[PDB]
Amino acid sequence: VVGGTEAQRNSWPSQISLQYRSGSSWAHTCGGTLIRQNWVMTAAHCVDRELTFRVVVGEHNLNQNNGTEQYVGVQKIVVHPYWNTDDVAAGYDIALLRLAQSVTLNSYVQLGVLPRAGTILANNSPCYITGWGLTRTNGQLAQTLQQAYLPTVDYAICSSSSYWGSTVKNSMVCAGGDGVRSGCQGDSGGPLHCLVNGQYAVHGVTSFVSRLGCNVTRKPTVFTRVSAYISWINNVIASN
Ligand SMILES: *[C@](=O)([C]([N]C(=O)[C]N1C(=O)C([N])=[C]N=C1C1=[C][C]=[C]S1)[C]([C])[C])C(F)(F)C(=O)[N][C][C]N1[C][C]O[C][C]1
Ligand code: NA
Repeated sequence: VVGGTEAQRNSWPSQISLQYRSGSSWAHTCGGTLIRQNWVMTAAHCVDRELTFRVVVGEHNLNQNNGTEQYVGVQKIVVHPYWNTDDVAAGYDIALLRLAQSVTLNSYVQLGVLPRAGTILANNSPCYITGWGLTRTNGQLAQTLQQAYLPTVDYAICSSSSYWGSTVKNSMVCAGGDGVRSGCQGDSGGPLHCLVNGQYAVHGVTSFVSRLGCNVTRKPTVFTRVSAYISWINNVIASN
């Protein structure tokens, strides 16, 4: 997250760290959202590689014992049928991961709340992106969970020439675009928490940024619109 501030320990308890094994250690590669005690929602492009993955919940500092983490293995990955590896711009960048075991909920570990199907947010709605990704374009990963205020940019403005044009579809939500704050490498798959009727609900799964850099004026961070996939999600959990 570029332009972020450190998040308090118990602010976004549905956030997870998706790690794969590298050598003898595991390395953070993407974020995610706990939606069931044994189901995580992330970006399809995070789990494309044939790697061994693990989910860490209750995580705050990546390289230090917080005394609140639970480490669970991933036993089933279900990527969206229409996802196309060579195609973040086509969409369907969503994947559900079945955990090997149910995690225990407490104040650092809670389920993120999902929006009703078809729910579209008004322009400039108040949202926060969270994650441990690069803090600067070409920089390094954050050690502690960072958060950044990222108001939405509706489809009309976002698909306009000066913004993303045709690269963005209606099954995606844009947030940010100020040149100061944004998602960045390592935040992929995490939540975009938006406040609707006094409650924060996860409206986007972090997908992509500009090839020029993370914080680019008029190139808001782009997320997969969770409300476009509510039936697919329930259909997967119901049959797995
Ligand atoms: C996300 O964190 C990342 N998303 C992408 O990079 C997706 N993407 C783009 O943003 C652009 N501009 C073009 N293509 C793509 C891709 C297509 C297929 C795979 S990526 C964020 C910018 C939201 C990530 F992709 F998952 C990623 O970068 N994760 C790796 C993080 N590493 C961890 C180790 O240290 C370096 C960063
Ligand atoms: Na930790």
